[PDB]
Amino acid sequence: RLTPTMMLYSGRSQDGSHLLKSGRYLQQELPVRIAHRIKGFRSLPFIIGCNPTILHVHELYIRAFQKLTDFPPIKDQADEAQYCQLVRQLLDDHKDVVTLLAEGLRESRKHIEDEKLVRYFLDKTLTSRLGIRMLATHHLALHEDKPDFVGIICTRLSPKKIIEKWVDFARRLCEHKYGNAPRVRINGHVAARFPFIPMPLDYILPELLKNAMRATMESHLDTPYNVPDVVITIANNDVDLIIRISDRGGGIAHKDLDRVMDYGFGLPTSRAYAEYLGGSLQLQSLQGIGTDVYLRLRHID
Amino acid sequence: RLTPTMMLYSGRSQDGSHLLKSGRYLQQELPVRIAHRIKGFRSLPFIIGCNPTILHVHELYIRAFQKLTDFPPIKDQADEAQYCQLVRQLLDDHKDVVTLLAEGLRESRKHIEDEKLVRYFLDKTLTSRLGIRMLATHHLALHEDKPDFVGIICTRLSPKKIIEKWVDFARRLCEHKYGNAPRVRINGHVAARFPFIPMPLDYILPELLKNAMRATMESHLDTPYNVPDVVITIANNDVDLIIRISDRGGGIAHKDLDRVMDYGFGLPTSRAYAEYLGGSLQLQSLQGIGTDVYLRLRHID
Ligand SMILES: O=C(O)CCCc1ccccc1
Ligand SMILES: O=C(O)CCCc1ccccc1
Repeated sequence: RLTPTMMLYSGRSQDGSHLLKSGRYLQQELPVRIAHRIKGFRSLPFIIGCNPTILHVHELYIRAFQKLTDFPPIKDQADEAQYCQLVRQLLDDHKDVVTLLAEGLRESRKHIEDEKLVRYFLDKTLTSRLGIRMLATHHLALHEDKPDFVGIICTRLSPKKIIEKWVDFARRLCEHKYGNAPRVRINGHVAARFPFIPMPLDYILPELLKNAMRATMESHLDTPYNVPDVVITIANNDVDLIIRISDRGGGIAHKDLDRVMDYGFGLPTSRAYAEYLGGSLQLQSLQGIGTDVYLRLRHID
Repeated sequence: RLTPTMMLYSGRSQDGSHLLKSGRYLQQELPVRIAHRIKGFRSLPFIIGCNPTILHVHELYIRAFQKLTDFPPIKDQADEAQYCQLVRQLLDDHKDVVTLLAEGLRESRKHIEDEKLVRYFLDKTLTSRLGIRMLATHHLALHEDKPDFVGIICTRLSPKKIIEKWVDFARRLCEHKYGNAPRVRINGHVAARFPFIPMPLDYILPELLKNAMRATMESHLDTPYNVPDVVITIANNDVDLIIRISDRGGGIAHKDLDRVMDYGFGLPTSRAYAEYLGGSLQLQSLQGIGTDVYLRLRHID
């Protein structure tokens, strides 16, 4: 049910009176959360906030906020229904945002004086963005009749099965560039099943696997046909879920340790999403051997 | 040669004129470093600093400082020689100190109001103590004719060989209580050899192995004859040395995470020695599976 500063509705109605309360809530919350993001764009240093791409994303939000406010209060099913259509448009229009931001800010490196100030902007924007798209997709999900799912929430989610999905996805991206990809072994609580929201995992994991596999391959150019396995370990307790990802790609060099976590661009975002959801994302480099990555995600309650 | 706030002499003389400079330095430095420790005892909260055991250790230092100052300047070989005899007495008299402290402070738990204040006292005392005993033993070591050793410094130290020593030591302590002990496998840079000082390792390692083995055994009471291996990984680069110690003893429970690193009593001391020498000691608990421990030690220069 609950989430940081927001609620994901666990409710059921044969007549769909839950979709009213859900949408009624969404229409109260969404505009507020968007507005907070607009203050954040306004607070940007002039020099940066002026860069056209940043300025475009800035506009997108103003547009979204207009559209949401303009939409009239929901008093019946048909309202809610057409509301869903908006949320769909919005989700599609903002789908490339994180990319735009990245380039908006890449163009804008030189004029960057205070780093902490932007890293904060990004964290607050990218994560606050997540929460929005989660809350939105949860709602749309309430219309689906999918089994084992209350909204976007799995009732019986297997960490193993979902890691495997992202593995095949990552193996493929990888094989294509290097001709091979490291075998991936998974141990620990591989039979674990429990209520959870795939969405966060759906961003983060392919990030970590892409790295694990990239580093592994990049360090064995001589023997791409025989590379050390990527070892994933799952630990499920009553507090949170840990997923450790071990690679043997010589680890992140000492100098790069600072630079790697700061905003190639995928780890800092993953750390942010993790912290946002009451979890974390820690690194252990073993220079000369490999890297171990620890992702913790709080259990839902 | 160098060390934090102190120098370990790399020098050679057929006539032993190095033992003069060495001792001349020791006799300048030792009294200063002891005096700093006495200010630390004086700064203790009255209530604690009054506890007889703390008071005894307090006295020991005053005694040591007397003895060192009283000893007359070294102008010849025979001076230095009898100086060595003092340092030997001192090293023996202060050998049980860390234990005394621990009990001095255990008796004194109730009257503890500011924790950070004592944890700091301990870190500064135990580590500053290390440096003293290192500097002292280095000197005495300069008299030995041992090959591959300049003082207490190994010229060709194998992390593997030294871990193995502490493993056999830990296996034994362990087998005695549980009847078995986990096999220990070592990977990574197992052929690494390089200049180093065994001493720090000689404290720390048996600590970590004792834990790795304790946890492993304590979690497999049903099958002590078949327990998951302890996996040690060595990573040697040009900056520092990493030793990772992985166990499968279900890890440190969430609640205990805070308590475990604070002053059973062996980890906090190990973290302190590590930091002191420009290294660190990090933990990764995987609740339900095990713990991974990362020890970094700067390379000598
Ligand atoms: O996703 C973003 O970039 C910002 C959110 C846009 C949006 C709002 C409400 C519902 C759906 C989407
Ligand atoms: O070891 C301690 O507890 C404090 C050091 C005592 C000592 C001083 C000089 C040389 C040898 C020993």
